[PDB]
Amino acid sequence: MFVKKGDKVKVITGKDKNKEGVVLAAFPKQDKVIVEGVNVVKKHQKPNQAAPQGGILEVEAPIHVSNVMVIDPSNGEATKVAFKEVDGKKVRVSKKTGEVL
RNA sequence: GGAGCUGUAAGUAAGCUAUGAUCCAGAGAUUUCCGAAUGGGGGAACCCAAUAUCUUUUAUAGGAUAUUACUUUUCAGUGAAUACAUAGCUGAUUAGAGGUAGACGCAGAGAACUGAAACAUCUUAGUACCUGCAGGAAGAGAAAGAAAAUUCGAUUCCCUGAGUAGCGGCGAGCGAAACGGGAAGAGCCCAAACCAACAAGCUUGUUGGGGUUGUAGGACUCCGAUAUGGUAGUCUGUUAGUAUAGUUGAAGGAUUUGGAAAAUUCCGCUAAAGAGGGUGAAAGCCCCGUAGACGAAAUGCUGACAACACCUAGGAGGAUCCUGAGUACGGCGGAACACGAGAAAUUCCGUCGGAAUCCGCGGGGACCAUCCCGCAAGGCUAAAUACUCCCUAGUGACCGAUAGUGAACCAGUACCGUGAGGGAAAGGUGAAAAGCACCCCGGAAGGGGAGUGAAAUAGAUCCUGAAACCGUGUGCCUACAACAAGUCAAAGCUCGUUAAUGAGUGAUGGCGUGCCUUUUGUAGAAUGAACCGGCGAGUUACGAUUGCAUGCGAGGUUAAGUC
RNA sequence: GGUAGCGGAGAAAUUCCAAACGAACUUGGAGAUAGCUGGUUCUCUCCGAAAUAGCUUUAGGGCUAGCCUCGGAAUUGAGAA
RNA sequence: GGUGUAGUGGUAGGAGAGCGUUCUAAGGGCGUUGAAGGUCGAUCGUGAGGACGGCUGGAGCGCUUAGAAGUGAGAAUGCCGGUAUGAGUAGCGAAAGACAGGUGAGAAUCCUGUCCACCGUAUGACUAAGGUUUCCUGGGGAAGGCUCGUCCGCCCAGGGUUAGUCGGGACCUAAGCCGAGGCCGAUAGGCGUAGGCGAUGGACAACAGGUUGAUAUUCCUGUACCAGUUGUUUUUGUUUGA
RNA sequence: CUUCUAGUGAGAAAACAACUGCCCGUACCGUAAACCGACACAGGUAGUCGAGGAGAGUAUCCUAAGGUGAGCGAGCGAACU
RNA sequence: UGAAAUUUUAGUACCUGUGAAGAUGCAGGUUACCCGCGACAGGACGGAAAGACCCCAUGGAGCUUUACUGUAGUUUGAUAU
Ligand SMILES: [K+]
Ligand SMILES: [K+]
Ligand SMILES: [K+]
Ligand SMILES: [K+]
Ligand SMILES: [K+]
Ligand SMILES: [K+]
Ligand SMILES: [K+]
Ligand SMILES: [K+]
Ligand SMILES: [K+]
Ligand SMILES: [K+]
Ligand SMILES: [K+]
Ligand SMILES: [K+]
Ligand SMILES: [K+]
Ligand SMILES: [K+]
Ligand SMILES: [K+]
Ligand SMILES: [K+]
Ligand SMILES: [K+]
Ligand SMILES: [K+]
Ligand SMILES: [K+]
Ligand SMILES: [K+]
Ligand SMILES: [K+]
Ligand SMILES: [K+]
Ligand SMILES: [K+]
Ligand SMILES: [K+]
Ligand SMILES: [K+]
Ligand SMILES: [K+]
Ligand SMILES: [K+]
Ligand SMILES: [K+]
Ligand SMILES: [K+]
Ligand SMILES: [K+]
Ligand SMILES: [K+]
Ligand SMILES: [K+]
Ligand SMILES: [Mg+2]
Ligand SMILES: [Mg+2]
Ligand SMILES: [Mg+2]
Ligand SMILES: [Mg+2]
Ligand SMILES: [Mg+2]
Ligand SMILES: [Mg+2]
Ligand SMILES: [Mg+2]
Ligand SMILES: [Mg+2]
Ligand SMILES: [Mg+2]
Ligand SMILES: [Mg+2]
Ligand SMILES: [Mg+2]
Ligand SMILES: [Mg+2]
Ligand SMILES: [Mg+2]
Ligand SMILES: [Mg+2]
Ligand SMILES: [Mg+2]
Ligand SMILES: [Mg+2]
Ligand SMILES: [Mg+2]
Ligand SMILES: [Mg+2]
Ligand SMILES: [Mg+2]
Ligand SMILES: [Mg+2]
Ligand SMILES: [Mg+2]
Ligand SMILES: [Mg+2]
Ligand SMILES: [Mg+2]
Ligand SMILES: [Mg+2]
Ligand SMILES: [Mg+2]
Ligand SMILES: [Mg+2]
Ligand SMILES: [Mg+2]
Ligand SMILES: [Mg+2]
Ligand SMILES: [Mg+2]
Ligand SMILES: [Mg+2]
Ligand SMILES: [Mg+2]
Ligand SMILES: [Mg+2]
Ligand SMILES: [Mg+2]
Ligand SMILES: [Mg+2]
Ligand SMILES: [Mg+2]
Ligand SMILES: [Mg+2]
Ligand SMILES: [Mg+2]
Ligand SMILES: [Mg+2]
Ligand SMILES: [Mg+2]
Repeated sequence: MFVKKGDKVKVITGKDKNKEGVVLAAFPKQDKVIVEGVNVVKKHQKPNQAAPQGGILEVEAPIHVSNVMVIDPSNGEATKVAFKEVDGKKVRVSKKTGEVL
């Protein structure tokens, strides 16, 4: 996928539109990704999970990769990603600015 | 290729990964046992060996490795009745077995139902089935031809000839070929005569040279040339390309509704990319892609180049020699030719008889003569043609879960049968499991809250949720009535609609024997339907003919085929 | 263990051959053939029969004619009462 | 378009004109401000049929023109599915059970006890075939059990089959079968010699007791036997040679 | 298996000690609810043992060892079968 | 605990008559308050089996013979070996 673990991304669709967070986990096979503080769900968990209350836990659920855009670290704004080889190494490049990664 | 990964498949647990994992492509290694199965056996996936080497034990037992089936080819050694020998036996060597792709090809053998309105000739049909052999194609193929326009010049396939010529209990039916137009195109090798070498027993076998034909050719004898061209040869190299992974690949933000925007509105932007797919609803500009550009370490495949290899001669004379024998052909009996013995050619098989050979031979649909055409009894040969089990990329006025493959799902499965064999049913929560923590009744199941969700009457028998069938509640009617159940008339009561000279129910009165099929005639005591739902029957191809329509009109029109 | 369907076996009954044997079972030819029975799905408008003759291995089938329907041509109008 | 005249039952069947369904093309549209579909309504047309509104539903679908058909079902003792009727009816598959206690949410049906009753050339004890885990232990009550079930030959989880001597193989053969060469035959193959396979037969060394929840001539105890190897000792033969 | 020689032969035999001896089956049901009958089916299923009194007896009745009370019951005590 | 055959929908009387000639359903008259339970079997030409008897089809099959046409075998001759 064009987005990678640890990236800073902006949500461009969904209830969490315009939010921005770091990518916590990536699932290329599902073409999905998890962004901290994005698409949080209340989950009714029995206490069988080493938590002696079970409770209603809060966890981020994956969102489709197409619904996020990588944040330009140099500019702080979301942008599309091109691929340019720099000094013999292929890297991602911001189409808005040209900055790497 | 660059960040996750340890399948479906969650879960725990333990781990791997920028020292580049998982993943993708080429090559390679390992690849238990059964299975042609092949050391022997055997009720497949098991059992028991011999030989040689190694290994465990003090040693026997035990373990590993290698070889050991049958037949064919070749060689060698041994070796009977029997003397020589052969046969047998031993060893080595060589190449076969079996399966497929339910397809396509060739051949052996080869039905019946059916049609003929019966049936035997005939037709179904040389089809179905069985068997052998194959190749990527096969088969055919280089004239003892087609013709008689005078010519053509291997074969195959297509259009046409033509439903014609013909065949046929002259019935039912079967049914050509040549000419013409096209796809593709290619020609070559022996036997023989003759010469040389070799061995034996002047000829007689092997090898080599020579020769490959019908306007006759070759040998042979003279001359002159030792060239000119070609190939349907090679794991020979070089080169180019291509197949099998990949890389790159433009352009959008807000606004309104909404859980969610791609939808609406407003302004923009890209296009060699507005094919398509996905994304929380319908996206040219979010993602995967698309147009375009680029890319191969390794192995295949193709084409070119070279290399090697192999074919390649002209003219003149005939005196003689050669030019495919148990063959051609004939009788008899069958069969194939559209042609069923018919006047019957031509071709093939079985049996018997049985030629000529260049002044020769065969054919031109009995046969003879003339003329014309050709030269059998030897072999090989690419392309055009046939088919798709498979792999890749696509396409569809093709199906959309009773459809479409039997099989969208762990299907040739479950199940049935001794066996061959027969053969199902079964797709959909939600955008996302966020798959209902906690509480209450209950032993649980299952519910009621409370929560998740936009929606839970989307709660896993989960999208939608029809009808039959069942049940609850009730507006009206019903216990003196004989009812194909309705229809026409109608009081009463109840209710207020697509606002219509309304709706529901209905005491009571009149009339009135279902639907379908098949019948002269059916309410029929003739037939069929238990009910509901789904599925379920004049279609297509090629021809004939008529109507209608269009174009052209004494003209009309192309078929195959090429782009 | 042997005998297999154009067959086997039969102290013989058409008796048995995997719960139906005057010719087993399965697959294929195959969608056998059926002058026979059954079924054949929407609507309205115009018109509207026949159950007869002849022949038929023909009689509950078929063919021609007769009767119906649609289109067309032409007439010194030929039809009906 | 108007007036007039006439006509307008109908099976087989002929002619004409239309409705509706799926899909294709073009144009023009409609849809999370809710499509298709479902359901209700007292709506429109001459007919097949067409709208409109409410509710349900949640993503596709009309309209006009033309085109193509797997294009219309009520019947085929049609096929498949579902559900009725008979009907809370037949049946619940040879026979003896009773009570007390226990367990349990729950007991005629499970466990224990007592009495009673049944079989006893069997309904007892061994075994071959066959079945193939049904055996034991601990749980369970969804489904199966013709009732019930706390229970089971059911379901879940673990566990269980110990051989020189028993049966079979490393032993033998009968019938039958296979069959090197071979004989025969359109193909395929048929038959068959040597040689093998093949028991239901022949040959062959261990028995008693004990032990577990489940195995026992298998494990253990005791005492044996059969075949063989190494070693020690004592014998005796070394080629007129055991 | 026992003999006979043919062949083969330098080592054999006895006692004792120690040691070796492979593969498959082994559960369970088995005149049945576990097999064949679609069923937890009144049928079929080879062989062995199969006691006592009376008795010829494995007949018959009642019993031993041992096993079992049959997988719907409770009432009532009509017709009819 | 829990089926089945059957089943066009049924609010499912009698007599006489009528009718495809043997009516629960049609005509006339008569009878009959509504719903059941236990019994019987006259009818629903009751259910079950597309009658086997009879006829028909230019159907099938098995069998017979001095039906027709063939044919395996058997035999005889010519001919090849
Ligand atoms: K084998
Ligand atoms: K194929
Ligand atoms: K025939
Ligand atoms: K006929
Ligand atoms: K060829
Ligand atoms: K023709
Ligand atoms: K005829
Ligand atoms: K030459
Ligand atoms: K998106
Ligand atoms: K798109
Ligand atoms: K290459
Ligand atoms: K002929
Ligand atoms: K010629
Ligand atoms: K829903
Ligand atoms: K009601
Ligand atoms: K009335
Ligand atoms: K009848
Ligand atoms: K008999
Ligand atoms: K039906
Ligand atoms: K029922
Ligand atoms: K009922
Ligand atoms: K238990
Ligand atoms: K034995
Ligand atoms: K045992
Ligand atoms: K006695
Ligand atoms: K006794
Ligand atoms: K019981
Ligand atoms: K009683
Ligand atoms: K009685
Ligand atoms: K009648
Ligand atoms: K009766
Ligand atoms: K018969
Ligand atoms: Mg083997
Ligand atoms: Mg016929
Ligand atoms: Mg090949
Ligand atoms: Mg792009
Ligand atoms: Mg936009
Ligand atoms: Mg012929
Ligand atoms: Mg001849
Ligand atoms: Mg000739
Ligand atoms: Mg002539
Ligand atoms: Mg000539
Ligand atoms: Mg070719
Ligand atoms: Mg569906
Ligand atoms: Mg299907
Ligand atoms: Mg709903
Ligand atoms: Mg639903
Ligand atoms: Mg009265
Ligand atoms: Mg009253
Ligand atoms: Mg009649
Ligand atoms: Mg009926
Ligand atoms: Mg008789
Ligand atoms: Mg029988
Ligand atoms: Mg046929
Ligand atoms: Mg639709
Ligand atoms: Mg249809
Ligand atoms: Mg129906
Ligand atoms: Mg009753
Ligand atoms: Mg009982
Ligand atoms: Mg007795
Ligand atoms: Mg048990
Ligand atoms: Mg237990
Ligand atoms: Mg029960
Ligand atoms: Mg043999
Ligand atoms: Mg035991
Ligand atoms: Mg035992
Ligand atoms: Mg009368
Ligand atoms: Mg009467
Ligand atoms: Mg009436
Ligand atoms: Mg009857
Ligand atoms: Mg009949």
